[PDB]
Amino acid sequence: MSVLISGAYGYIAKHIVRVLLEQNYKVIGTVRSQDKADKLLKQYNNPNLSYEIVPEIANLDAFDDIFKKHGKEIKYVIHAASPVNFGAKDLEKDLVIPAINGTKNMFEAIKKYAPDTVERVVMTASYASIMTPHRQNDPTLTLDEETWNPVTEENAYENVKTAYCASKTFAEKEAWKFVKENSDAVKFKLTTIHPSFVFGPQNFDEDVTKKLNETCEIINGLLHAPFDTKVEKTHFSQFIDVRDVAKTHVLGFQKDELINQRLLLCNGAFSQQDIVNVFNEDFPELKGQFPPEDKDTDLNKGVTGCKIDNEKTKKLLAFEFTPFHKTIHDTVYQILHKEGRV
Ligand SMILES: NC(=O)c1ccc[n+]([C@@H]2O[C@H](COP(=O)([O-])OP(=O)(O)OC[C@H]3O[C@@H](n4cnc5c(N)ncnc54)[C@H](OP(=O)(O)O)[C@@H]3O)[C@@H](O)[C@H]2O)c1
Repeated sequence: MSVLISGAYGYIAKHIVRVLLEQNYKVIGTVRSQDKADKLLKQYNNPNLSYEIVPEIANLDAFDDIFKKHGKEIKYVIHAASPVNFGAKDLEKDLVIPAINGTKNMFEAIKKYAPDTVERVVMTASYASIMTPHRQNDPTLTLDEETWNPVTEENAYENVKTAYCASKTFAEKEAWKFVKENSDAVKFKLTTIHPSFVFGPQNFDEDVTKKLNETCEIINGLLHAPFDTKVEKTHFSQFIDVRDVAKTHVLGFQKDELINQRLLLCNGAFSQQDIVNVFNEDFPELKGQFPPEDKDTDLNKGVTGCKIDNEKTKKLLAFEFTPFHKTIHDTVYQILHKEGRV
């Protein structure tokens, strides 16, 4: 009854671990270095948490050692290890190759040393593998759990955005491809999770550094921005609270009803200005120390870009997602409070 979570130092994966432990599960995280396999254990301070070193997921057979060792004992797997880099220079090396090869390694590992044992896999695909990047501002497009990013190998490296989305997309295709080809040879049942822009507070207060993980850095940067910086008030994308994501991943391997599902996690359209208004609304005493409040935003006009039909998702999961106002507030409070401003 053990749970392997890959990429366990991750913003999201650290909430997943929190939840796994809350429910008294034996967790095996994977991390890049020993440096980090130490930092985490001290934070969690839990006898059920163990770690295995996987420095590079793209490398040959990257997960085979974990399954020689802990082979008999891993029943559920949460593959959450994929690169997230918005400034990546080597697009194939930095994004696509690890996304794909990391996933083939994880899966081919489960084929080789634990075909019969591993009951469930929960993969962290993305809103990126469902949306059409360049058509986010097109309200005639509706996205649901059967929608795919039509990006092809040939036009995927247009820029860094189209690259990291393609990476999530192609990795996913490989997963499903795998499942269909080997459904007779391996027992596990795949479930993929598709979060949009994940915001929310860092699982540990100490992890509030000068520069956060990629998506929360959006908020962090804005909060420390000089007063008269230009803030984009046009619609940007969808969000979903990290806490909602965590819960969802664990449910992923628990509930029978979530087998073979693509779970689409959005809960609100937002702009940069819409985030900045939460600064000014919830912490009025700090007016002047970040950009100002402006209501005329695409959100308040009623402009939300493309439509999200995630009703099947919401029904299946059962729980209510966290409102934007809460998610931004909690993210912000944690930082300002760590800094001693409130
Ligand atoms: N952030 C979001 O809003 C968002 C939205 C949709 C989906 N996701 C997905 O959620 C998962 C976690 O993302 P995150 O937002 O938590 O970012 P994150 O903090 O970078 O989490 C990713 C973790 O995986 C590790 N990692 C990356 N590449 C690796 C490699 N080649 N080998 C071994 N470990 C590697 C990272 O370690 P290093 O930092 O040491 O590289 C990090 O600890 C990813 O699968 C991502 O695609 C995230």
